[PDB]
Amino acid sequence: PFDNTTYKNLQHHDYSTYTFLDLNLDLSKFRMPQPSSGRESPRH
Amino acid sequence: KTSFGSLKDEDRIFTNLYGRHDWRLKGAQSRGDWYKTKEILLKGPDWILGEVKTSGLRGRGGAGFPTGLKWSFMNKPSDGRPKYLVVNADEGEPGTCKDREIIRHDPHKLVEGCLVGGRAMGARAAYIYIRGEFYNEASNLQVAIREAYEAGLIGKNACGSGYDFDVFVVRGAGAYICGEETALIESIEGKQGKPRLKPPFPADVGVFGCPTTVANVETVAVSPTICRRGGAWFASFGRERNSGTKLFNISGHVNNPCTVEEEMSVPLKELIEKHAGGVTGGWDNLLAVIPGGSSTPLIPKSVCETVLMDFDALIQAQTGLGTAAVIVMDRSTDIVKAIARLIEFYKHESCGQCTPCREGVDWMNKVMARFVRGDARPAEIDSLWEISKQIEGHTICALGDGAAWPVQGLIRHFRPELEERMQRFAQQHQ
Amino acid sequence: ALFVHRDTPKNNPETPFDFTPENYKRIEAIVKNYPEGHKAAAVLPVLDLAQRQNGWLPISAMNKVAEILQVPPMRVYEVATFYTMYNRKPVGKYHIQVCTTTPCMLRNSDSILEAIQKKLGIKVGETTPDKLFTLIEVECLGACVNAPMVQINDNYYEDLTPKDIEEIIDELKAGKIPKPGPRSGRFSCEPAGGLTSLTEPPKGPGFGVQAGL
Amino acid sequence: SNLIEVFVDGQSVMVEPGTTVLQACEKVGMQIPRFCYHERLSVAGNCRMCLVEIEKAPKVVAACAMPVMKGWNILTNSEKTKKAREGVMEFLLANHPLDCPICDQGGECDLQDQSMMFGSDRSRFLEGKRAVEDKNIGPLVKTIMTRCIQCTRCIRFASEIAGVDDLGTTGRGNDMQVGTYIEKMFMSELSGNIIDICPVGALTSKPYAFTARPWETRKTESIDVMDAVGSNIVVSTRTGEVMRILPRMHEDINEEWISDKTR
Ligand SMILES: NC(=O)C1=CN([C@@H]2O[C@H](COP(=O)(O)OP(=O)(O)OC[C@H]3O[C@@H](n4cnc5c(N)ncnc54)[C@H](O)[C@@H]3O)[C@@H](O)[C@H]2O)C=CC1
Ligand SMILES: Cc1cc2nc3c(=O)[nH]c(=O)nc-3n(C[C@H](O)[C@H](O)[C@H](O)COP(=O)(O)O)c2cc1C
Ligand code: SF4
Ligand code: SF4
Ligand code: SF4
Ligand code: FES
Ligand code: FES
Ligand SMILES: [K+]
Repeated sequence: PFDNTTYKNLQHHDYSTYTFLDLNLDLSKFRMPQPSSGRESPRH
Repeated sequence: KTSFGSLKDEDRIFTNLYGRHDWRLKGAQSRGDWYKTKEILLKGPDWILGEVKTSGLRGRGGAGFPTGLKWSFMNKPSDGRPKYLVVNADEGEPGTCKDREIIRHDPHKLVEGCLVGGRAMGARAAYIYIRGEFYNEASNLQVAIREAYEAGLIGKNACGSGYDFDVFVVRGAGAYICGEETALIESIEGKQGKPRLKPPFPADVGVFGCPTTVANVETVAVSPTICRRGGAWFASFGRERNSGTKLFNISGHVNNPCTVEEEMSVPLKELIEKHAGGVTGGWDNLLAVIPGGSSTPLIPKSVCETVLMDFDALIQAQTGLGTAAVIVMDRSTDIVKAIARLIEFYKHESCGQCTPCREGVDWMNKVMARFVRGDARPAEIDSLWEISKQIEGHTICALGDGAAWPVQGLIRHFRPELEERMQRFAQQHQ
Repeated sequence: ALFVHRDTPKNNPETPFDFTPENYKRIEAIVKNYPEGHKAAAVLPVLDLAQRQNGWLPISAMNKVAEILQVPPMRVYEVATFYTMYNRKPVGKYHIQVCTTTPCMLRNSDSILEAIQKKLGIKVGETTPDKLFTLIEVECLGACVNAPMVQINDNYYEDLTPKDIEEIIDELKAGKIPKPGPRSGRFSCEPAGGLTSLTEPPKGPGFGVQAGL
Repeated sequence: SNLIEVFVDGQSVMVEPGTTVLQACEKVGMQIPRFCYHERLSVAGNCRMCLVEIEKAPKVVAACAMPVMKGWNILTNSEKTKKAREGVMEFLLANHPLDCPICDQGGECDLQDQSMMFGSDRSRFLEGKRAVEDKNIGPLVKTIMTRCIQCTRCIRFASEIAGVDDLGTTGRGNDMQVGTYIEKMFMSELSGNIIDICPVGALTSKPYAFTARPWETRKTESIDVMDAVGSNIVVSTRTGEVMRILPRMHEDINEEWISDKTR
């Protein structure tokens, strides 16, 4: 049934204030190990 | 080919521009995305760069730099620093709302573009700098990125190709100047979004001091379609050095303001009359069109009759293509008030770093605020022209150019309306 | 509209602010997005995270972001004053942002600005006395074909008329949450008199893929 | 050697790679106008006063930041270099206050002197200027921020030489204010040297304030005795009375700074 008449992006009605940051916390395990400059900060 | 436009739906890159299909992975894979991505990634960076160079893709941010020549600046051996693709998703240009639709309704196409472009330039990860006002769009893109990690399409062993590639999303915090690429790079690094002086270009010193390519959402998202469909396919559209499709944002005084994908060198009159429902009150009611968002100079109705909406024809029309955001202004428009609101925008969106923008955009706004009321004299017009010429080319980034150009377009095409404004102020206030 | 700070009894470095522990886990997730040695790159999200926990940024959230990221506090004050989303004053619970640049001014956003003013009884910059609504006037929000539009705290309310924004303000005052989209007939950004494009079904995987691939 | 040949006004000069346009012009004895460049601070490039024409290039470059490429002909006196200097000096003097009589920088002001030498002779700014809240950064440095031209030598000095990181720019656009954002007192051991490098009278000496004026002072070159560094100083006197103490440049001692006890 090819539907072309309804807006399929109804998910963002259900987003809260921490949606982006909870998705970052969820994605924190899938990601590669970060590179290092060799120092803790440019003021170290 | 001589006439351009009338683009077919099979030749669209951004199918599901309107949200009528599923934006998630089950919908994106059913529309052609993430198909044979592994075979693209295994053919090497040089093949992908040659497909992008062959396609004639120019930078969809608005400067129109050749995208393959730009991305080939990263094709060099490393020196210990990582390399990065950074997708400019700010889209602060008044008139422009296309990348919002790309991120919101075709997010996996953007993520696949990040993977293909980062393989093309040897990039370690992708930092998508989305505008912070696009919060629902950013969460939308993060859901698509989570679906891409859970399918093994990005991350460790991306698409089963042995290439490791992350995709990060950094949200902005309300600065149009953080769409400028070096100011965006500064904004990712935890600083004021102040542009850098070039050189170093970001291919030498970019984000965190690494090699970096900053590229628009549209010019990144069309790259897997360019790699699948071919460079000759995308180069078969538009005029020469004007290759491809383009998203257009027709807003203002049209009957149906819309975002639509269209072939590159389509006429402006044909675009407005066909996809936007035409100008309100008819084509005889047209007064001016800002062709590519606020930074491009306006062109009046005599120029808009035969003008083509690619880069070089609007350069010949002494404006730019820009973001291809068509702001239509009919005869019932106080055009001085509109351009002065635009200069008011450019002094609220200006980071105060270098002297000519920090001082002259405020001084242009004060002169334009007096021109709206007409509280001036005609010798101040050419004076204002010179003020714009003292900002154009003397700044760090092109927001000085983007604030000097609307003043120049307004003076150049509507000096008599400015003069009759000021003389009626004079005769009714003295 | 001031870009200096003066210590008031409701905004000083002894104003109580600290993150919740789930906000600390979110901060760790933010900081792990950036390379080692560049922890300062997490100034913009974490500070915005402090705006999401608190609603606004006193000078204890700026100092806390400066402490937990080991960056000087002036470099957080610069980011907080540079960017227009960071509320350095307590705004109301619903922060209405009416775009009045040229593509929204052409489609009569001034009528909606006046309608919100006369409906809420305040003007631009002010706050309703029940601390529920802050009305300011912002630049281009990037919804130009859906002009005239506003933003309420995350949500774009688009293609608005005065009756539409009065309805939105009414159901905000009733405790509900409205639907973030165009308030005209259309769905997101299509031409309002029907689709002039993408009327065919999309072709699917393998269409037009060149040889050798 | 690896020296590249460049040209300043047609004159050949052999420079090291990485040398800027400004340093190549310095090697032929020409000083490019500047406000934010300082040879002991990091390159900022945000006053745009050093914009100079490279020929066969239709855009001026910031000479303080742009490295020379091989074969450039730097046109330090051409028409569009002078037009760039006049435009930038016009924007610097647009919102600058008419304070030259009551300002301690008068007579020894970079803004005055290279407005006389490189800017125009008259104004077109028909508007009202801005006015900035003053700051209290301590008992040594008087702060009048309307005179600030936002060259950020404050911030680069406090960050890189003083090592303080407590000065900065808050705000955005023309409302961008150099300051501490809070009532903070900038008391470093080298805190008075920002009086030196501030090209305008936005940062003046509070003990020297109002008492003298630079043309009437006699400059006696002398030595600090407040510690065993032996910092070379200028004791400026006026009619048999010590007015103030400035640094002398000595590359091997005190490069061009002194301490606050010395000052
Ligand atoms: N897409 C949007 O939302 C907006 C787009 N714009 C457009 O942005 C443009 C100005 O942006 P800019 O990037 O500052 O200008 P453009 O002159 O520099 O450069 C475009 C790209 O080409 C690269 N590039 C240019 N020359 C190069 C060289 N010799 N070597 C290496 N890389 C080089 C730059 O790094 C940049 O990524 C204008 O055309 C304006 O219309 C402006 C505002 C908003
Ligand atoms: C003031 C200013 C704002 C800009 N804002 C954006 C933006 O919001 N989004 C964008 O893609 N490009 C923006 N650009 C253009 C970028 O500098 C850059 O050229 C582009 O993002 C990537 O280059 P590309 O068009 O070749 O892909 C802006 C440029 C300037 C001068
Ligand atoms: S011209 Fe304006 S936008 Fe660009 S660096 Fe200067 S203050 Fe910033
Ligand atoms: S800083 Fe210089 S130009 Fe400005 S008031 Fe003082 S002496 Fe005059
Ligand atoms: S106070 Fe002086 S040194 Fe500091 S930024 Fe302003 S002009 Fe430059
Ligand atoms: S102009 Fe109002 S959203 Fe772009
Ligand atoms: S001196 Fe080069 S720009 Fe300030
Ligand atoms: K001084």
